[PDB]
Formats: sequence, C-alpha cells, structure tokens
Amino acid sequence: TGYLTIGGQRYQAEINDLENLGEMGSGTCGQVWKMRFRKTGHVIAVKQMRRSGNKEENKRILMDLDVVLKSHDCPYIVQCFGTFITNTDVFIAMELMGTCAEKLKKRMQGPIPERILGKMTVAIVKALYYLKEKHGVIHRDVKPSNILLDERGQIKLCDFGISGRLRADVWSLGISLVELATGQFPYKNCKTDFEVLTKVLQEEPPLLPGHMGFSGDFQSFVKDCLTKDHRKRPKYNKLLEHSFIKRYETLEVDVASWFKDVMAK
Repeated sequence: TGYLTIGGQRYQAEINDLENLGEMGSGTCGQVWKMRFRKTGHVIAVKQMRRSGNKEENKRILMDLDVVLKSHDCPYIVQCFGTFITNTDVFIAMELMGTCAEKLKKRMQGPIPERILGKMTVAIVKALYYLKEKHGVIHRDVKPSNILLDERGQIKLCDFGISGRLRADVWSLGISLVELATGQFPYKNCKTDFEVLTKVLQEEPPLLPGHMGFSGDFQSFVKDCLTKDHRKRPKYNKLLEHSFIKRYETLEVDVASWFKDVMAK
C-alpha cells in the first residue's frame, strides 16, 4: 500500500508514475485499466475503486482484494503488487494477464481444444482447492469470463467479489468446460435466470457430446463435476486424483503458442 512488491522486491511508486492505456474490464467488480510505468514501459493491471462509487460494487472490489492479498502463495490466482490510496480513489495494482477464456472463445469462433482445457482444469481446480483448504473460501462465480490466460501459457482464476466464507463451484466448472469445449453455452436459449435454474433441476446434466473426439477421461471428469446429487459430487481432493487432471499435470502442452495464435485471428 503506497509502493509495490514485484519479484519479492519493493519499489516506491505512486499513481502518477503510471500512464493509462485504457480499460480492459469494468462493471461488476470495478474499472480495470491496463497501465504502464512512464519511465520503463512495463505494464500492469490496475483496478480503480472510486470513493464516490456504488457502495455494493465497492464491497465487491474489497472482498476480491481481501482474497487476492491472502492468496499471494497460490500461483493460480492473480497476484497483487500493492495499492495506492488517495483521498478519492483506491488503485489496486496487479499482474496483467492476456485476456479471459470468454474472449478466447469469441475469437476462436468455436471449440477450444481438449489439451488446452486440460491445462485449464488443472489450474482452476487447484485455485479452488487452495481457496477452500487454506481460506475456507468459495468462489460462487466460476465461468469463462473469470478465467485468465496469458502469452506465457499461464492460467489463473480471478474476481472473488461475491466469494463467501464457509458444492456448486464444481458445477460451474463443469458447465464452463462444456461451454468452452463445444463453443456453446449449454443454457444459451434460456431467457431468464429462473429458466436456467429449472433446466438445471429438471433436465439431465449437459455432458460433453460423444462424437467430438473427447477422451473418456475428459468426459468422465465433466460428468463428475456435473453430478446433481451433492452426496455424489467429488471433493476437490478427489477431483485432483482424477486421471484427467493427472494426465494434464504432467503433460507438455504449448498453451503459450496456442494463445498467441488465437490472439492473432
């Protein structure tokens, strides 16, 4: 707070040291800017919390930050370099990611390959397990717009603005994987949230289709995530033993190149 820690080293800085390269996200958990140090050109993400802002949004920004600051030892969660508090704003400095999984989907204009989703699942399951085990934290909003990738191949979870302390996170992962694997949100034509809830309860889980070349491992994993009965739905420690996860923990996947190629389309 008032200076930044990067590489485990402290650098004095202030908001005036940064130039604004424009907005990357806003709306649910604050305005996020891409920003650049005026003297070096190095780039970071900066979330801005306005003192005069919507009070509910400010409560979300602050919960998210609380979790990010707690999670400095988790490599699957975006890291915070520090904060600047002015009379009118709070600026939260964070490591810049390349884009979210939702944008990759839209750019791809179709299915994201299993191998990429394998890496993604590993990272995201580990992020959720860390949050749960270390912090008693549940995310409550896992979805492609909250999954961040970069040109180095890294994958992280973000936006814990409505995370609760003390089930359905696993379900939201399963759904996100089906969405990304097919390029179709399985609750596409639902006009209303309540409609989506009725489908979740009344219909069979939206499993991965059988004739797209998905491995049995990937199909099994998704089917486990999408188990409607919570007594049957695996704990994270058991999902981390799943063969799908074991495969991609080890497997060499060039997510970095994949990502650069997609971002060139």
